[PDB]
Formats: sequence, structure tokens, C-alpha cells
Amino acid sequence: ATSTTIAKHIGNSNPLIDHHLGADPVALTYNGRVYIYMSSDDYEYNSNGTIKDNSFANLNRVFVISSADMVNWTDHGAIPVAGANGANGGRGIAKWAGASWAPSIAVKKINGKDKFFLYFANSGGGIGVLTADSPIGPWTDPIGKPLVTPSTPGMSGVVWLFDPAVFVDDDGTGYLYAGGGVPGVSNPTQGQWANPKTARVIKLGPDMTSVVGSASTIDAPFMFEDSGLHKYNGTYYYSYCINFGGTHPADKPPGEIGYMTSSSPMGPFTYRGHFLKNPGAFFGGGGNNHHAVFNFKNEWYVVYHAQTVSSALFGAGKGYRSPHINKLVHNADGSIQEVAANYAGVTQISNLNPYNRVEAETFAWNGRILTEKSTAPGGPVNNQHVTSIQNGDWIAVGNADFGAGGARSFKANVASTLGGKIEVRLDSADGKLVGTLNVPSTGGAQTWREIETAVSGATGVHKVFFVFTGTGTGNLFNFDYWQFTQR
Ligand SMILES: OCC1O[C@@H](O)[C@H](O)[C@@H](O)[C@@H]1O[C@@H]1O[C@H](CO)[C@@H](O[C@@H]2O[C@H](CO)[C@H](O[C@@H]3O[C@H](CO)[C@@H](O)[C@H](O)[C@H]3O)[C@H](O)[C@H]2O)[C@H](O)[C@H]1O
Ligand SMILES: [Ca+2]
Ligand code: NA
Ligand code: NA
Repeated sequence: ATSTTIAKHIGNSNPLIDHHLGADPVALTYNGRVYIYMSSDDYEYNSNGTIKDNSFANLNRVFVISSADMVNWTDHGAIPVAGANGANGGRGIAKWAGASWAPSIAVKKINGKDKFFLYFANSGGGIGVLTADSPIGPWTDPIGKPLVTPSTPGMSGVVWLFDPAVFVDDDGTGYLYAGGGVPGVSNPTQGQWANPKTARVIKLGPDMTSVVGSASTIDAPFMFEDSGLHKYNGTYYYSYCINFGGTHPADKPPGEIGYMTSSSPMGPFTYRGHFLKNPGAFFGGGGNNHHAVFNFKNEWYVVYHAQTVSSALFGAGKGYRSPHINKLVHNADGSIQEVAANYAGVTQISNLNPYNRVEAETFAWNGRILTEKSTAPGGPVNNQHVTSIQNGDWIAVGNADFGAGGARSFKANVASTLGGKIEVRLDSADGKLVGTLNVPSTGGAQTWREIETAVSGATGVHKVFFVFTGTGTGNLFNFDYWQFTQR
């Protein structure tokens, strides 16, 4: 049914979202929210409409979601990064780039103001950067040529010049890690598998949109891709995905996330071991492994991908990937424990306040809707709405705190051709009905009205379900934001 959750099931926190896909995740922690930026995985089909394996043909945008609590995620839509080959309908930002794989994100205070930098790979040929004054844009290409190419000093022996990771150190110096691939083309020797020497680190200029000096090689044993950097107790941890070829020793298992430490961001690094098995080990099958380690609201986590949504829909992952987050633990000696990747994920860290404007596209669970960029007046940058709403569809938030006094009323911004209803229920999709909002015909799908209705019996902490009903097909209404009022 639908009606039913695809993969992220009520009470579980992984995958983070399941109303569309998101590969190669990276995290930015910024002023009480974590933002996750992702390659734009999107199904490819044979001409007869049957699913086929991901060939990365759709990897020309960056999807962005954010959360204050690890359970409810705001969908910020897509950044149209790639602008070459007519990509993104002429509205792509980096006109030189045909692709925008594997984003990295950084924030640095420049001239007294926080500036944001989004890095990406134009497939395996070069890394670019876009800039913005907020974590969600709007975005500018201040170069627009690649930032790093094989002609950048120190980058010549890189096989795949991709998968950037950008770190801003405590002294404000930025560093870019990148590269991967295995030399030897169709058939690497054992020694080429064991020491590809294709990983690189280069210092960035103060502006974060230039490099200084030359790149240094990081000799990551069995390097493949997926550079990562985090800093824990004054030590720099370079992490990466271990390759799949050649014989491997016990301590460098194929397709797992390995890590190295150094007292300096540019090395020398020493291999320490491995902390994330292949997603296939946990969720069945196998595929590429991509990750980022981050500290959010004082806890260490890893964001990574797995084929958990595509598998649920098609009965095979086919290379189509979804974001997951689990806790990461450093030991007293500075080594990292194996991450227990799972569906349960991270328990909600803070309650949601239902008395502020909350985007309709801020939800923890759904069955089964879509989000798209919204014609509603006002709203946040790249404001989205919930759409593809049919009778019996629903969305839900985790742990909204109505307080002891509870809610007086409920408001929703909606656009509808024929009208419908939003039932507000506590705890479950068939739970206590605290109100029902009648969505009128507004004049059309792009004509917006804020509607208010009474609620009663909404006190304390509950999951909240918004259950959609109406007659006729197809889309009952679009749904932009909501807000409760306090008793
Ligand atoms: O090989 C065994 C194996 O074990 C199985 O149980 C698992 O299911 C598999 O995951 C695993 O196979 C490996 O799977 C990973 C995940 O996709 C592959 O890595 C990708 O390699 C290809 C290259 O063929 C990709 O696409 C290439 O990217 C370059 C970047 O420059 C680009 O030029 C071009 O479009 C492609 O050639 C990705 O880059 C990798 O993630 C292993 O190849 C595969 O053996
Ligand atoms: Ca909205
Ligand atoms: Na990455
Ligand atoms: Na639907």
C-alpha cells in the first residue's frame, strides 16, 4: 500500500529520507542544525521502462536536507550545480561542468561574515567550488573553471580526480583532500592495488577558492575513493574507502572505510585500521561505500550511504543509494570502534517545537509523497512543498512538544484545485484525532491560502501524523508549511 513506508519505518531513523534517493553524503554542522549534501541519485531506465543499473547519468545536482534533531529532516530541494550540455534546463550554475559528484561543504568566517563553499567533482576529471552566504544558497560559481585539475601542482599521478573532502582547521586554514582510482588500467598488479598512491591533500588559499603550494600524496594502503577528514583530540584522521581488488590483509578489508592519523593535516599519516563495513554487509548485497565523520551537538557520527530505498522498491539496489547516520565512537587510545550500521539509527536528540512555522517538507516519516520546489509566496531559500498527495497518504514528525498547556489551533498553507482534508493525529496514522483541516479549492495548484482550524487534546510530546484525504485523482493539494498556536 501507500499508505506504507518504503524503507524508513515509523520509529526508525535510517535511511534519513525515503521519498527520494541521495548518494555520497557529506555533513555541515552549523548553528544548531546538521545539513547533509548528496549526489542526486535518480533512477535510470531501459527504453521499455524497466529499471537499469545506476550509471551516474543523473548526477548533475546536489540534494540538501537538514535537521536539528536527527529524525525530522527538512527537504531543501536540489542545487542545479552542473550547467554544461544543457544540464538542468539552462539553469545550472557551473557552466563548465557536466556533472556534480560527491559534494563536500565548508564554512569559514570571511571579512566578519560566514561564507559557505560547496565542492564537487565533474566526474573524474576535476573539482569545482560554488559559494554562498547561507548553507542552502543561492549559489555562485566564482571561477567558473575547475578549481583543481590534473594540471594542479602535485595532482598528475591521480587516476580519478574526484571525491573531494574540504576541512577548515582551527587556525582557519582550509585543506582539500581528493583523488582515488587504482593505476594499471584494466589489470593492476598486486602492488598497485596495495599502494595506488592516488590520494592527495592540498592547502587552500584564505579565500577557500584557490590552492596554495603543491599537493602532497597520502599513501593510503589499498586506496579507492571517498576521502574524508575529521579532527579528534588534536589528531587528524584521514579516512577513505578501501578498494575491492587484489588480495587484502585482515586489517584492510575490501570495500570498507579505513583510516589513518597524523599530528598535521598534510601528514605524514599512519594507517590505523577500519571502522565501517561495506553497506552490503549490513543491508545485503554490496556496492560502493561513501561516508563523512562529523560532530553534531557534541556527539560523533558517521553519515554514509546504502541501497536501502531502491532495494525496497525494486527488489535489487542496482547502485541507487540513500543516506544513513549512525553513532561513531573513539576509544581512549584514539582508535575508532566498528560502527554498528542499522535501520534503528540515531534516537531523536531534541523535541520539535510545533508553535513555529514548520515546513510541510520537514518530516520524519511519510507514506508516500514527493517534495518539489514550491510556487508559494515567501518561505525559505529554495522553499519546497509536499506534493503527489493522494487519499490515504500521510507525513509525520517525531516528538513534537505541545507543552503542558497544549495547542489551540492548526494552520496550513495549501494550494488545491478540488480540495480535500488534513487530519491531525497523535502517535500513529490512525491515532488520536486532534483536528481536521478542510482544504478548500483555492483556485489551482499554484494559488495559495493559509487555512486555520481548531485542535483539542494536543498536550505534551507526541509523534504527529498529517493524514491526507479527498476524492478524485490525481494530486489532492500541495502543502507548503504548517504552524500550531498555543493555548
Ligand atoms: O568487485 C567486487 C565487488 O563485490 C561485490 O560483492 C559488490 O557488490 C561490489 O560493490 C564490488 O564491485 C565494485 O563495486 C564498486 C561500487 O560501484 C565499484 O567502484 C566504482 O568503480 C566504477 C569504475 O568502474 C565507478 O564508476 C567510474 O567512475 C569513474 C570516476 O572517474 C568514471 O570515470 C567512470 O564513469 C566510471 O568508470 C566508481 O567510480 C566506483 O565507485 C568497483 O569498480 C567494483 O569492482
Ligand atoms: Ca515549504
Ligand atoms: Na564525500
Ligand atoms: Na502519493
